Amino acid sequence: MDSEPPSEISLKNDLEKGDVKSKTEALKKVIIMILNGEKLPGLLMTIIRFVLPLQDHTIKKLLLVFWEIVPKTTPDGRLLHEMILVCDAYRKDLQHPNEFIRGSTLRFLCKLKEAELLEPLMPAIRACLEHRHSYVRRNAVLAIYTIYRNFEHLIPDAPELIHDFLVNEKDASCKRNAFMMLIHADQDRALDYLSTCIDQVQTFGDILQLVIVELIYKVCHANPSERARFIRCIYNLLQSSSPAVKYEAAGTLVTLSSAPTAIKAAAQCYIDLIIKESDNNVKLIVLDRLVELKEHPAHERVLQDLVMDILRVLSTPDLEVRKKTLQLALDLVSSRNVEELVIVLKKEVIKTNNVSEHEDTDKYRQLLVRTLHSCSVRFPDMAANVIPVLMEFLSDSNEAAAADVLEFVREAIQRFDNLRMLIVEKMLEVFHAIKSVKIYRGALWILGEYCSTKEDIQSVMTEVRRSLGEIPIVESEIKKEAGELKPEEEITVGPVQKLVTEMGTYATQSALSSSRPTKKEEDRPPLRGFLLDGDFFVAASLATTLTKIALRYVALVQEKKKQNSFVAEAMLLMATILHLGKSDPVYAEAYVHVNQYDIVLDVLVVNQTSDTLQNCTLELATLGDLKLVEKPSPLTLAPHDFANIKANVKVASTENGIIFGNIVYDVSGAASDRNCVVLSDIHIDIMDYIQPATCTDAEFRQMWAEFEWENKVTVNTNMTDLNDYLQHILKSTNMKCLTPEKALSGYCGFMAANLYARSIFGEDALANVSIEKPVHQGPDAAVTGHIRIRAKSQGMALSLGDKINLSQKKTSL
Amino acid sequence: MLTKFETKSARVKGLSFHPKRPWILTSLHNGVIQLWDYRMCTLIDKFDEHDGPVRGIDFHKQQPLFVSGGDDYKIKVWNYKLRRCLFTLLGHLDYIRTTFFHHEYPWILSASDDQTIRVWNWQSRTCVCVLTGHNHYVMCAQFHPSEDLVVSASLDQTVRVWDISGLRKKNLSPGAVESDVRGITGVDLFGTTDAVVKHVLEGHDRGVNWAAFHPTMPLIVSGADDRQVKIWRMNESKAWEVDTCRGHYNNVSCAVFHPRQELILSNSEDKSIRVWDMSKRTGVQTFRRDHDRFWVLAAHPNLNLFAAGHDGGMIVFKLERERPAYAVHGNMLHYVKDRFLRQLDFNSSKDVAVMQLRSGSKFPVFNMSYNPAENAVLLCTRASNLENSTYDLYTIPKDADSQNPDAPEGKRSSGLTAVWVARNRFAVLDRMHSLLIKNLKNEITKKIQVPNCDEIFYAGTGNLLLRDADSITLFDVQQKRTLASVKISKVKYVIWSADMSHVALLAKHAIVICNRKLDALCNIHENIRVKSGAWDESGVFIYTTSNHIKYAVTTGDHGIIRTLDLPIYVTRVKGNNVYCLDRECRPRVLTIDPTEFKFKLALINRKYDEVLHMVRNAKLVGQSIIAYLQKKGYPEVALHFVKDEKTRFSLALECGNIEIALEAAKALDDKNCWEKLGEVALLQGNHQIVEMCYQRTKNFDKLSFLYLITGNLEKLRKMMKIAEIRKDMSGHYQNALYLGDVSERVRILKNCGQKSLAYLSAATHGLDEEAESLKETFDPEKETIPDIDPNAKLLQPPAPIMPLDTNWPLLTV
Repeated sequence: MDSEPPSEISLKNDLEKGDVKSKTEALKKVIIMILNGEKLPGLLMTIIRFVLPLQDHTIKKLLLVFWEIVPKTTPDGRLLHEMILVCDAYRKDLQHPNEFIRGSTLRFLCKLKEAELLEPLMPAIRACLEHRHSYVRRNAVLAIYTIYRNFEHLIPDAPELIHDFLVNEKDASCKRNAFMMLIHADQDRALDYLSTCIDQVQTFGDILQLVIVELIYKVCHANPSERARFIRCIYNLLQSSSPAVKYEAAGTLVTLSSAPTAIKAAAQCYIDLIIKESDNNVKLIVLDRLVELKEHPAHERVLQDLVMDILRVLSTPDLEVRKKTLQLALDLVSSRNVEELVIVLKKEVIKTNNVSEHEDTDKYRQLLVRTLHSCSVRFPDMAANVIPVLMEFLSDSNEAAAADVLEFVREAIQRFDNLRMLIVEKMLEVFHAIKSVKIYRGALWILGEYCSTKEDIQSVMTEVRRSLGEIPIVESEIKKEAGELKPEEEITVGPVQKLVTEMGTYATQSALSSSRPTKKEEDRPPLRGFLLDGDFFVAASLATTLTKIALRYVALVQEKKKQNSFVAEAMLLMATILHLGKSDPVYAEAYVHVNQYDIVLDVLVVNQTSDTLQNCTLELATLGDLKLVEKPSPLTLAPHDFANIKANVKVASTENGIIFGNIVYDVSGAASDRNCVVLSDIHIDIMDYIQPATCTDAEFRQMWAEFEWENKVTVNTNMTDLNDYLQHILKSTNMKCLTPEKALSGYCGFMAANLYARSIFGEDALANVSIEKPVHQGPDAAVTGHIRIRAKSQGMALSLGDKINLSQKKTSL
Repeated sequence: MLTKFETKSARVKGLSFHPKRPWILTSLHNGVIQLWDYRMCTLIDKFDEHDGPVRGIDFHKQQPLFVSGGDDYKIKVWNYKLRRCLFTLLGHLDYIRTTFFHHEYPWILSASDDQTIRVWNWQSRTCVCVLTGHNHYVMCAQFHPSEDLVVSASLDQTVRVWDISGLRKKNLSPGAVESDVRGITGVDLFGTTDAVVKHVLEGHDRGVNWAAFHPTMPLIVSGADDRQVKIWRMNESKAWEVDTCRGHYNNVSCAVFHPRQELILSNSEDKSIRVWDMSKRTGVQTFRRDHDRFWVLAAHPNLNLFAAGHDGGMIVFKLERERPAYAVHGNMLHYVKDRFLRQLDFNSSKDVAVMQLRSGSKFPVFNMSYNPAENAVLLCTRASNLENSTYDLYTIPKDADSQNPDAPEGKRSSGLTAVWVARNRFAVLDRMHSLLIKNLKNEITKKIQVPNCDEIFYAGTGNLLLRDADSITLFDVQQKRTLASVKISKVKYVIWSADMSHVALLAKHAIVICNRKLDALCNIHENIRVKSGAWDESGVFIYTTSNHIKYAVTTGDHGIIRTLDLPIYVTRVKGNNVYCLDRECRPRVLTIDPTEFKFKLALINRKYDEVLHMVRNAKLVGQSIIAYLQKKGYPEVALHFVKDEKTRFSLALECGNIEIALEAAKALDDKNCWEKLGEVALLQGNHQIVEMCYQRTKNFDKLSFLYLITGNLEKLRKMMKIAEIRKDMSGHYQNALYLGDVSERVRILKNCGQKSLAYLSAATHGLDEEAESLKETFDPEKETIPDIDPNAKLLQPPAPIMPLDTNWPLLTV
């Protein structure tokens, strides 16, 4: 009988039957239905009658079982007395020669904090005063303590009965087996006795002595219990810069992340931390101790650095461990992050050296070039390293492989003015075999800026200019680029001037030069030719032309703040980006009142009628996410009764199977068809059910992408900013205004709120409230705001859309 | 036709409509019976009462029960509230096809396929009667709304009308003493197979499977095994009244009358359900719903919906109206037609209804419209949207078609539509499907007029002649011109004040009440759109927005007057009463009370003495009397209710006299209140009151600070000691400075162990001896001269004021 709540009639029958097995099974079936929480008092006389005196342990044990989980509730066969049918003949049970029945009886009897059993539990310590097992003596210290807990904090429970009444706790210390139920409030002499016992311990018993009294002067003295306290005590005597090298903490710690890569990744972190405490700049974070595994002697054999190499990773162990490991290389050794990121990047970025680090997918290659290159932009020393490695990247000599390479290096030159003169000659080489945009773009920029340095350019450019591949974006990049630097410093059959001619043709003009350009018609609609066409005031010469622009870098460009940079090593970053970091007539009148922060729905129940409505009961219901914190409890609604009855309200619950409308309120009365009527007290909305939750800009952005929010409305009374009406109203449809999606200035400055919720509707809810408050001569519609809304199938989107207008209720009875 | 309900259950042999409530029972061939709340969508019960087909099903609503008959050969009675079998009885010896319940005593009738229908009395031991005649199966037994007679449809080619209180049927010749039944050729030929004959009816269509009545007619229609339906008079057994409806293709299981339409609805065991003309008695149209065969039919005796049972399940289907146009005059609701004929007026919480003569509608409603003075009703008839029909005007208090044909009142004339309009006796009509104006020449206008025409909009309903083709257009009195057009969001309704000059329109929050043309007088405060609400011409606006009728406002007061037990629409407010009718159109009325209204009419006119009487438990709530009256910043209302320890606290800061605060603060059992009121106290000016508070919040150090500022020296010392012990070094420390000598610090600091600080303080005052004590007890060296003096005079003249600022003067207003 797993859980069957109607079966009590059969149990009575089964409980006495003249067959002992049946009786045991019955009583067992009662236990299992109560434990789940089901019907049990009908049976009581039957249950109690067979078992009572006997020394036959199994039925007695079963009855003994049922007296610690419901004795108080059941009363057919027990009623209320001092020597109840729980203990009257269980004084026999306590005083049987078999330890088990006595012991069991003692154990339940003393366990209860019952006051209708207080006297019978007190000399119940007799059953276990003699200690036939470790179990008997432990059973005794726990039972005396449980007696002490049960209203006997004074002389009824404190001395000895004949050996224990609160003194097993003392005795246990010096006896062969220990266990101290003495944790609080008990004899001082036993506490003292436990200390002595630390030495003459029994190990289970030591965990009991130890919860009470901890800290040792020793190293130990033995056993897991003492050992477990000991690592706590050690952390005290050296708190300083974490544990560093984990103590006896290490054993539990592995299981704490049994799923399976995460342990190594964690372990790797600690091992890296431990090596050294470095400068602790941007991603140079290694704490713990400065010297404890050093770094870098030149006589150390086979050195520290061997372990450091693991941390430099491509994936060399698996991805979770990889992400931890790349950060960890950066963390022990660099200048900041820059130094060790360049080494690390050199390995990752595409080459002709190894083909286990090159790939023909263009974005990844490109990104890897940008990561290597960002290190230079960060720190100078890296410029010198980066440029020759970049030329190796080029040497791959696939159209695309060159292409990616050329694209970053060209950015580097914008930063690094006439420093990378050397690269230009390498960069031209792979520009001729071509099937893509990227190669043309980049090459034309290097060869263009670099012209003073070289003289090749008609020849290199011209094979490509009459070759094909994909050429949209090529136009833009060649347009600003081709002439640049020194007015007449090249010549192969086209000097720098031919280049300016070319540069202009490629931009949007027409001219025979480099055997004509591939295309002329520019990239995306805004860019066009014209700016540059106007430009080249002084023909490709460092002055105030293309050259200027080329040998200068747009805004601030420093660090790895992503200003001509990309922020570490490209593969590690994907993982970091991913991390969102999300945090019968009846009359009612009613108002909601709050006194001393108690929120209640006031209801007055009125019988305007002369007719009888007796049988009157009042209930507030649990609909779904609405709940009663206590229904109105008066038996009112009688002939010409006016009553004030208070129903307390909650807003947060779990969905019930009954209707999901406004608030259900139920009054009952006389009638047999409609004994229960549902009638209303004032408004509560569907919107309550939504649950508020919040987003950060990353979670908002991810969800924006994840599912559409095209749906918009413009809501009146969003004249005001985010903070005022809009927040308060948004709150009531369990929403909250978080992070921005705005871009403010002297022409821009709609207020933008990123909203989130996680509705109990199987959807989230998100929105952006844009408040069109004029920051221009031509506003949208002046003050008002357009709320762009969604939910996960946009079923709550709509709630956001209208619950940001207005919202107010009041009455004054 | 609209599908209200459709639940696939599999082959439903029996179907019955509850006459009390809008419920359906179905008995299935699968042996399951189900009771459905078809409007609510909630399964009431489900019983497998027999293995095989259960062919008959009935409601036994005399006490809240359902009755079923199955092929167990029994009529069983079942509880729908307790789900138990109330009683079981032996109907017959074969299939119970249909069962019917007597309302005389708990007698049950069962019709069987063993050729008898019997009635059995449970209450006693008796089987009271057996009604015999059939020679082949009584397929169905059906109640009329009177309980005296029943009809049975049997497949021996007859319909037998029975008496249930009678032995079989009940009749006796007054022209002879002999039995009505003749077994010989008389004026008709039949056998001897009855006790007597009251009415043997034709059923010839090779046996009639079912018979049923229209709720208000003696006429019955029967569907039979062939492919015809035959309509019979059961009240005379005429054969000059019986017409045959032809359309079906195979054995017609049933045919019953549609209560609410002038059509007869039939269903057959082919695959079609066919609808029949009830003024022509032949098939108007056939529908296939492709659930295959239909073995049962049902027409609602509560005139709700209509239902037919099929071999896949059953459907209850809808041919009814939703949201009808209406207006209330003084005690008369006038509404546009809905099910259950004409009803209205009276009740206030019951879903019962009762009749009064106030029918605005008494013929197909092309238009129903009130006079703006409310003295006539215009009902436009003979449908059409061509250019002509008829319009009949009725008098508003009690309505006939014509009142007298010899009197100006109740006349009729032609006009496609006619609808009343302002000037308060006028009407405007369409009689060419243009806007024509109507006069009669004095009194409420009844006579057709052809002058004046327009070329915009198209005739329909209204109350000011509403016409639509893209908007709701109000038309003028004596001008062809459009008076104005309204475009707004609606909840399917148009709400009139009661006078039909004015109109109320529903908007995004609540409703707005407006005058003639579109001019907004005010907006009803309430978050959501109300279902309906009406204004007693202006001022007292009463509305429904849920299940309760509450006043938006009366004289600036706000109240919920009372709740009803059903959702409802306000019919309008004309008089003190507000009258309501819902979708089904059951009435509720409510007297506008002097409950909530008097209380706040009184509080507004600053009467508190009046207001105490006014306080009743029909309007007490929690915050409109006992805590709403704690909402004046110069307490007035606040003074009156102050019973809550919080309201008392509040009251005190709003005056600025915190003498009451401390006590409320006390009774709020809280420290925070004492410190905050103490601060307010310092603000009224007096520091005695501040001290007491601040002392018990334990801000001895704030006090220490306050105290020279206040100019006490005695009190300042008390603070020093009781802050000494706390080691508040910006409490105990203060006071020594503040008195002319520093000695207080010296000891406190000694106890802190701050010997240095203690010496410096002491030494400077020239208490070098104490300074030395501190040095000697602790580490010496007192010689050192810090960035502050270590021995330069400290003396201050403490507080020149003789009366202190604990004794700050006050008068208090």
